[PDB]
Amino acid sequence: TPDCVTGKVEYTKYNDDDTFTVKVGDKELFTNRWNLQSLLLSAQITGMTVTIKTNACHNGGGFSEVIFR
Amino acid sequence: TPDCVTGKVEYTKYNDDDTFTVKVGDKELFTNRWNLQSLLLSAQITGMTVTIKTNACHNGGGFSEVIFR
Amino acid sequence: TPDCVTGKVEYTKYNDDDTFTVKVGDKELFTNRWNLQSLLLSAQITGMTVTIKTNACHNGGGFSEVIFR
Amino acid sequence: TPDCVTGKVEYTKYNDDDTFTVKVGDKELFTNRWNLQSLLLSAQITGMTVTIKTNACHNGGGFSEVIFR
Amino acid sequence: TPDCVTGKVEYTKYNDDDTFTVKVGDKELFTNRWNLQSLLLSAQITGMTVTIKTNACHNGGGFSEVIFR
Amino acid sequence: TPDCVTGKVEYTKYNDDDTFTVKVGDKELFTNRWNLQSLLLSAQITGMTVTIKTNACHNGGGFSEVIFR
Amino acid sequence: TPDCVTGKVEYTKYNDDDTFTVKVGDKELFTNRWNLQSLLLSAQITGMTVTIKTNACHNGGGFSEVIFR
Amino acid sequence: TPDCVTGKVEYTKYNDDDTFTVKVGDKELFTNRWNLQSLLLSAQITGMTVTIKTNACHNGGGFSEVIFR
Amino acid sequence: TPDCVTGKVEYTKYNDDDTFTVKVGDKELFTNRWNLQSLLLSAQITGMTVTIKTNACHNGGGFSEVIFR
Amino acid sequence: TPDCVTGKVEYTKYNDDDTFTVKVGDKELFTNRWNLQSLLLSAQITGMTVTIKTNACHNGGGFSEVIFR
Ligand SMILES: CCNC(=O)OCCNC(=O)OCCO[C@H]1[C@H](O[C@H]2[C@H](O)[C@@H](O)[C@H](O)O[C@@H]2CO)O[C@H](CO)[C@H](O[C@H]2O[C@H](CO)[C@H](O)[C@H](O)[C@H]2O)[C@@H]1O
Ligand SMILES: CCNC(=O)OCCNC(=O)OCCO[C@H]1[C@H](O[C@H]2[C@H](O)[C@@H](O)[C@H](O)O[C@@H]2CO)O[C@H](CO)[C@H](O[C@H]2O[C@H](CO)[C@H](O)[C@H](O)[C@H]2O)[C@@H]1O
Ligand SMILES: CCNC(=O)OCCNC(=O)OCCO[C@H]1[C@H](O[C@H]2[C@H](O)[C@@H](O)[C@H](O)O[C@@H]2CO)O[C@H](CO)[C@H](O[C@H]2O[C@H](CO)[C@H](O)[C@H](O)[C@H]2O)[C@@H]1O
Ligand SMILES: CCNC(=O)OCCNC(=O)OCCO[C@H]1[C@H](O[C@H]2[C@H](O)[C@@H](O)[C@H](O)O[C@@H]2CO)O[C@H](CO)[C@H](O[C@H]2O[C@H](CO)[C@H](O)[C@H](O)[C@H]2O)[C@@H]1O
Ligand SMILES: CCNC(=O)OCCNC(=O)OCCO[C@H]1[C@H](O[C@H]2[C@H](O)[C@@H](O)[C@H](O)O[C@@H]2CO)O[C@H](CO)[C@H](O[C@H]2O[C@H](CO)[C@H](O)[C@H](O)[C@H]2O)[C@@H]1O
Ligand SMILES: CCNC(=O)OCCNC(=O)OCCO[C@H]1[C@H](O[C@H]2[C@H](O)[C@@H](O)[C@H](O)O[C@@H]2CO)O[C@H](CO)[C@H](O[C@H]2O[C@H](CO)[C@H](O)[C@H](O)[C@H]2O)[C@@H]1O
Ligand SMILES: CCNC(=O)OCCNC(=O)OCCO[C@H]1[C@H](O[C@H]2[C@H](O)[C@@H](O)[C@H](O)O[C@@H]2CO)O[C@H](CO)[C@H](O[C@H]2O[C@H](CO)[C@H](O)[C@H](O)[C@H]2O)[C@@H]1O
Ligand SMILES: CCNC(=O)OCCNC(=O)OCCO[C@H]1[C@H](O[C@H]2[C@H](O)[C@@H](O)[C@H](O)O[C@@H]2CO)O[C@H](CO)[C@H](O[C@H]2O[C@H](CO)[C@H](O)[C@H](O)[C@H]2O)[C@@H]1O
Ligand SMILES: CCNC(=O)OCCNC(=O)OCCO[C@H]1[C@H](O[C@H]2[C@H](O)[C@@H](O)[C@H](O)O[C@@H]2CO)O[C@H](CO)[C@H](O[C@H]2O[C@H](CO)[C@H](O)[C@H](O)[C@H]2O)[C@@H]1O
Ligand SMILES: CCNC(=O)OCCNC(=O)OCCO[C@H]1[C@H](O[C@H]2[C@H](O)[C@@H](O)[C@H](O)O[C@@H]2CO)O[C@H](CO)[C@H](O[C@H]2O[C@H](CO)[C@H](O)[C@H](O)[C@H]2O)[C@@H]1O
Repeated sequence: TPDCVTGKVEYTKYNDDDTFTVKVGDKELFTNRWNLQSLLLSAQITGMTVTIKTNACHNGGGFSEVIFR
Repeated sequence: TPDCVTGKVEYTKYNDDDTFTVKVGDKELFTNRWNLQSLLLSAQITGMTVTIKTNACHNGGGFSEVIFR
Repeated sequence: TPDCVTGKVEYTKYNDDDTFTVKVGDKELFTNRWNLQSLLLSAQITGMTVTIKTNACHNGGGFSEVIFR
Repeated sequence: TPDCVTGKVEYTKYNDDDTFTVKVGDKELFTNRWNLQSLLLSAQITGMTVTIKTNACHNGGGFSEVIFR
Repeated sequence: TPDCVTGKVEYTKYNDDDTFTVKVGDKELFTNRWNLQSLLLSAQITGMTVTIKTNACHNGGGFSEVIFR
Repeated sequence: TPDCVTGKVEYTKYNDDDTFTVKVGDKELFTNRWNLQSLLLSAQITGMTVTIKTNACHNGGGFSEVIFR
Repeated sequence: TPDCVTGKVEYTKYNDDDTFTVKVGDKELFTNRWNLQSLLLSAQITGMTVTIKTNACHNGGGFSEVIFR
Repeated sequence: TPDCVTGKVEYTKYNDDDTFTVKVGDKELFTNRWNLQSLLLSAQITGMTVTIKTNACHNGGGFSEVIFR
Repeated sequence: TPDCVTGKVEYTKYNDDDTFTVKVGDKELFTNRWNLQSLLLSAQITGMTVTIKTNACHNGGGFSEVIFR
Repeated sequence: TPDCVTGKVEYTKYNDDDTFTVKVGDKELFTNRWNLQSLLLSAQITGMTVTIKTNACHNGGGFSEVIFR
């Protein structure tokens, strides 16, 4: 899967349908994987650099693959 | 969903029915989403600014949408 | 539910029946709510002030309501 | 010295003259005590509730007394 | 249940059968309680003093009771 | 020097004369040692148990000796 | 099970099939144990030294045993 | 003083002349204020959003004013 | 300088003469280096393993060399 | 100044002459800058990746320039 955006987490959002949205770089993306909710908030809280990989690389696109550095 | 309150978490409360209450700004609101319990306590512990979005924007009103900054 | 004790968590204990015991102020109380186990240890670790509300306000009494400040 | 404001630290600012500004509640106040710079940032980072005591309780007023809870 | 060992967590280990091993003092003990896995790692990470209570107080013995201080 | 109070830090206060006040157990004590200011706030933030040793064991009394556990 | 690699976690990755990949030393390894996802991210965040034990000690190999120091 | 850049700290650098460099947004700026060295590293470590204010808003420019949010 | 003790910090103590005492393993040792006071408390708070090197390897002996792992 | 080593901090050491030694990658290097002592321990504690720049790129060599990521 190709890299979409790399950077620090600007903000995260819990959605009404239980999905989770994250804003990294200039993209707002969402994921339906429940395990990723606490992992991404932890990366936000500790200033980690994350790389999100997805073919739906556009605002509102979904993802499941993330690299935490 | 419209913004209701934005601010730091003043306190949180675990309820007898397993719901979770949060006090942000001048509103006390609750949520029945289990995943949000640890996320909101983490935001409280790290001084994050949260925005709660809900149509029931009054004391005792419920919510499911939160932005963590 | 009336306030029972307010203070910092002195210690916590995982029990053989999977319940969790907490010592706050001069009372040792237990809870059978699984979600509260990590929330109370987090409050212990970060020096939070907690208020436990219960009608069984005596050593060995149970509770489910807690306010985290 | 009378209480001026109580609340969580909204933001802090390092000034050109080496003083430190803090925004708590609806007041922006500054202090010239060097030691308080790291203590206030730590309170900001850990979501502590602080009470600033000063007779110059107005925007731009200075202070030296702070209670950390 | 009698005290077995008291001290800081030296190391922890995730086992192939999903049990968790902990080394406290001069004993290596394991537990099959899933909830204790994150609680013990948190105690390890924050330098907490733990007391493990078990009748199988020998290397390889199991436990379920732990006091976190 | 005899033990005065043992417990968790309830609150700390920076004073106008640059001394630091701490409330542990039922005593409010102060210290004029600059180094202790960040050490005591760190103990407050991490829920450490501290023992303050002083012959002036009364409200307003001073101290310089502290054990961090 | 023999030791494969010992060192600090260089990065972690959540995969599309819900497995988790970790880079320690010169090896990229994955695990299908859900519990290990938050434990390994916590070790990454706190600079812990980990030892991964596996017979598939090569890039892409899987593991279930980890020692956290 | 006008805002120059707002964002998360991408990296920091200790220089041979004892000044400190920070990369925020698309600018690499330095400061000669010793107190700011630990404050900026703490903001980096906790993922804070900072605004640097300076008239020398270009790579290599210096600053002394920072807002920590 | 030969190794004296290796282990986790059991407790630390600020002394009346401004020296700092640490208990590691079965030895209580002190140091007069001011910089080491916050470094050792940080190692205590984060459960680090420290090795103290000193020729005065006995209770009450002094040291200046410490390895933090 | 050319890069010497990049990696996570393996261990740090306080020396008898008040200098500070750090082991990154395959090199043990020291610095005489007092400010860097707490900054490097913080990077060790939070698993940061550091790049040390120095012309004395060999065991025992000194440095003053470090990039914290
Ligand atoms: C676990 C089962 N998944 C599930 O139910 O997902 C439904 C939600 N997905 C969704 O709305 O899918 C819409 C298309 O977008 C996903 C995109 O799909 C690609 C596909 O892989 C390519 O083969 C195709 O050529 O193009 C489409 C459109 O771009 O794949 C992305 C990953 O690269 C995202 O999928 C991933 O993230 C979602 C949301 O979290 C699910 O988890 C997917 O399973 C995961 O693969 C886009 O959503
Ligand atoms: C999926 C599980 N939902 C469920 O069982 O929720 C029952 C709890 N709901 C509740 O008490 O509902 C009372 C009405 O309040 C919710 C409010 O509803 C709006 C509605 O969306 C509008 O269309 C309508 O015009 O007005 C009503 C009243 O204002 O919507 C809020 C969000 O905007 C809250 O709902 C949200 O939060 C609750 C509690 O956490 C549930 O999670 C809902 O699913 C979530 O949408 C008010 O509770
Ligand atoms: C929802 C599942 N509950 C369940 O299985 O609870 C079993 C463990 N409960 C138990 O031992 O209860 C014994 C009585 O003690 C509880 C006490 O009950 C009060 C009651 O509310 C009053 O109306 C009555 O006049 O007096 C009794 C006895 O004092 O209520 C307490 C709260 O105020 C505690 O209950 C709470 O905590 C337990 C354990 O965590 C359960 O979670 C309860 O559901 C919760 O309400 C006392 O245990
Ligand atoms: C360490 C010596 N202090 C010094 O150099 O302070 C100079 C900066 N002070 C300043 O600008 O003072 C201007 C007046 O404002 C201070 C205010 O003063 C009150 C005074 O308390 C009353 O008794 C008087 O009736 O009215 C004046 C005017 O309001 O006192 C405040 C505290 O209550 C503030 O002082 C405190 O904070 C400053 C800045 O950090 C200094 O640290 C002072 O020493 C400290 O007392 C107002 O600044
Ligand atoms: C949840 C149900 N438990 C279960 O499936 O446990 C199986 C794993 N247990 C195990 O291997 O038990 C073997 C015996 O060792 C346990 C020991 O048992 C004592 C017993 O308490 C005495 O009364 C008896 O006289 O002697 C036996 C033999 O020593 O008890 C220990 C506690 O004191 C340990 O049990 C505890 O820990 C295990 C593993 O985590 C289980 O959780 C047990 O439920 C828990 O009680 C020894 O394992
Ligand atoms: C090294 C600089 N010391 C200095 O300037 O101290 C001035 C502030 N001290 C002060 O107000 O002292 C008043 C008396 O109180 C101290 C108390 O003194 C005992 C004394 O040790 C006994 O021998 C005597 O019998 O009784 C008196 C009064 O009870 O000693 C306390 C410790 O046991 C406190 O002193 C300590 O704390 C202060 C303030 O932080 C200084 O740091 C002292 O140096 C330190 O020893 C009481 O303040
Ligand atoms: C929980 C049940 N496990 C399961 O469903 O695992 C499927 C994932 N396994 C996998 O792909 O297995 C492929 C072979 O690699 C594993 C390796 O297996 C060795 C085996 O131990 C030797 O006895 C044999 O001679 O050679 C094979 C080939 O290498 O064993 C490793 C551990 O030493 C790894 O297994 C472990 O990790 C995986 C992934 O997390 C599973 O959890 C296994 O259960 C666990 O044992 C290699 O994956
Ligand atoms: C504490 C005394 N300061 C001192 O010794 O600083 C020497 C380092 N200064 C430096 O190299 O100055 C070069 C010019 O750049 C500073 C810039 O200056 C502007 C000035 O504000 C305008 O009025 C003028 O028209 O143009 C000049 C040229 O740009 O001002 C910046 C702030 O807006 C920076 O200064 C600040 O940061 C430096 C380095 O940390 C010092 O701390 C300054 O005191 C501080 O004001 C540019 O460095
Ligand atoms: C630079 C400031 N030094 C100073 O003022 O130190 C006075 C405190 N020293 C002290 O009490 O010395 C008592 C003897 O104990 C130190 C011990 O000394 C060795 C010596 O190095 C050997 O050459 C000799 O053969 O035996 C003596 C006795 O064992 O050395 C120890 C380290 O190996 C300790 O010294 C270190 O720690 C102290 C206290 O922190 C000072 O920092 C010393 O500078 C430091 O070297 C014993 O205290
Ligand atoms: C602040 C004053 N510095 C001071 O007193 O430093 C004395 C300790 N330095 C030392 O032992 O120097 C020995 C040579 O090693 C340093 C090395 O020097 C280079 C030099 O820059 C080149 O121009 C020359 O061609 O080769 C020599 C040898 O390689 O420079 C290094 C930086 O690249 C190190 O210096 C840096 O670190 C030390 C220790 O912390 C001091 O802080 C230096 O000031 C700092 O520049 C080597 O130590």
